[PDB]
Amino acid sequence: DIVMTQSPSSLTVTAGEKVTMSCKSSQSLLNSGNQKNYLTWYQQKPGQPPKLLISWASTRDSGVPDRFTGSGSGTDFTLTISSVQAEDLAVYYCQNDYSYPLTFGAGTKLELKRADAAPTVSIFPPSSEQLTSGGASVVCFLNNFYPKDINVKWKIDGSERQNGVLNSWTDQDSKDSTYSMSSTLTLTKDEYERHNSYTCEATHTSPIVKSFNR
Amino acid sequence: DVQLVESGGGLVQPGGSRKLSCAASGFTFSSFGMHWVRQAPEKGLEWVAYISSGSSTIYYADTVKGRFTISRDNPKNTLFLQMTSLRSEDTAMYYCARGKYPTWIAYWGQGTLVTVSAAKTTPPSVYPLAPGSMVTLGCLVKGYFPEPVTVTWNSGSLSSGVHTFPAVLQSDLYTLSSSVTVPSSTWPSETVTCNVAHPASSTKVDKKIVPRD
Amino acid sequence: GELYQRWEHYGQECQKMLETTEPPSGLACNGSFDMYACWNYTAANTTARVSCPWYLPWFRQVSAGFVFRQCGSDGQWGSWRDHTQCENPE
Ligand code: NA
Repeated sequence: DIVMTQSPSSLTVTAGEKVTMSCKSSQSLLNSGNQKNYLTWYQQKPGQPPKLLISWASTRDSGVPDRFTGSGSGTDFTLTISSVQAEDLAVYYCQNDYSYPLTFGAGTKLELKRADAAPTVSIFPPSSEQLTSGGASVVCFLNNFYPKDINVKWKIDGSERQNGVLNSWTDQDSKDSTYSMSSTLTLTKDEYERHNSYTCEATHTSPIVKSFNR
Repeated sequence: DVQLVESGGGLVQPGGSRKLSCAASGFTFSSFGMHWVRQAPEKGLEWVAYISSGSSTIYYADTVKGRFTISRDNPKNTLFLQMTSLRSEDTAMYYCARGKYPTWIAYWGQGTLVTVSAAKTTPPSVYPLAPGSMVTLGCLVKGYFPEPVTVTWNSGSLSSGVHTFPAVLQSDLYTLSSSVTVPSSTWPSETVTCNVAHPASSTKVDKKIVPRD
Repeated sequence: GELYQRWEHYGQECQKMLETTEPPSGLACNGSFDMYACWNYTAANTTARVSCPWYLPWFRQVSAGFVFRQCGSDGQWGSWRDHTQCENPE
């Protein structure tokens, strides 16, 4: 089997700049008969199926703009993207199209550098439905911020709570290149009723603080 | 346009069987060879199988040969993948794909998710997230298995300003939240409903967000 | 040795091209590899042309030539062929 090795594993660039990634095959993908390199590139957006980008090393599929350029021959291949846009956020795969089994590289994840942005934070008390069944999840949203590195701190009656919090980050946004995250503090209904003020505060600039009582 | 719509994903016990289908349109299906490609969660792409247009030649990947059978029904424009003796490492999103010369693989379907696990299907509990004293509202989709669920707001009409966060696994159960941001004039004057679907349990829930707390 | 392996690849390339394309609209001759040339889907009542196969040892000097074959009005290929443009130029 032909092994496809892609580098870098991922990188980050700001909009307007140009990127280059490498793709290497353990065996030559060059058909000396027709002088074509059987290397194809795919673009997989977050949460989307892969999209055909370039075939035979350098031939753009119809609809793919000129700023995507494929090149190389034999075992060394490269994809180059100029004037990188926000929508270019994706994992970029190269694939051996020379002989079966068809094999893919591990991919190169293209991420975006953006201007710093503060999160829009919202806190939500447990619902009466969940309270009636014994559970108490307090949800805190931190939406459209940058960079991804961010800290959430929960406070119960002014005391920091770390037990029972689960965090989940979205992928980068394909339009504004921001991140969002949800923080959920799950308590039993019993412990939840034993306190009043619930606070989630975000720090990346002083902490942004949202709270409720009951 | 070319479109491939996969179907048949869900939960399978280790060692069980499952048959995937792929409905094709927008091209002469009987004229094209077809592929199955899978993608383990958070991982890369692995080609699985190929069947020629007339079912006369077939290739399988080593990790699948002997267990999976690829087949097609050209009059019904359908690609099939019969999986057997499934194991944990077969858990993946399964794509069907069509070629476009000069490449074997050009067009991909939306995919269908196959989870191989001994755990049991449990439907989600959907809770509204109304704030206390632009407004952001949410829905909590707690304690379901397996993936995936589908979250929409007001049945798709509320599309932008939505953040549906990836699910986290705990005690063999997934939990995700979904936020939507609307103008204060609409809510709660008009209706805001999150629609949660869980096909593995055939669950469909519409939970309306009511204001107080 | 290398000639035959290149000829094998040309036949493999023909099968792949047919398996990743569809015929044009209407009645058309079916694509086929006849052990010499790769015949593509061709509209009925036309004379098809394809480049001299790149497996010929003298392909460089005939690379701009063609082999011809008739696609009958019944969507069926003819048995005659003109490959004079692909002859070895000694
Ligand atoms: Na065909």
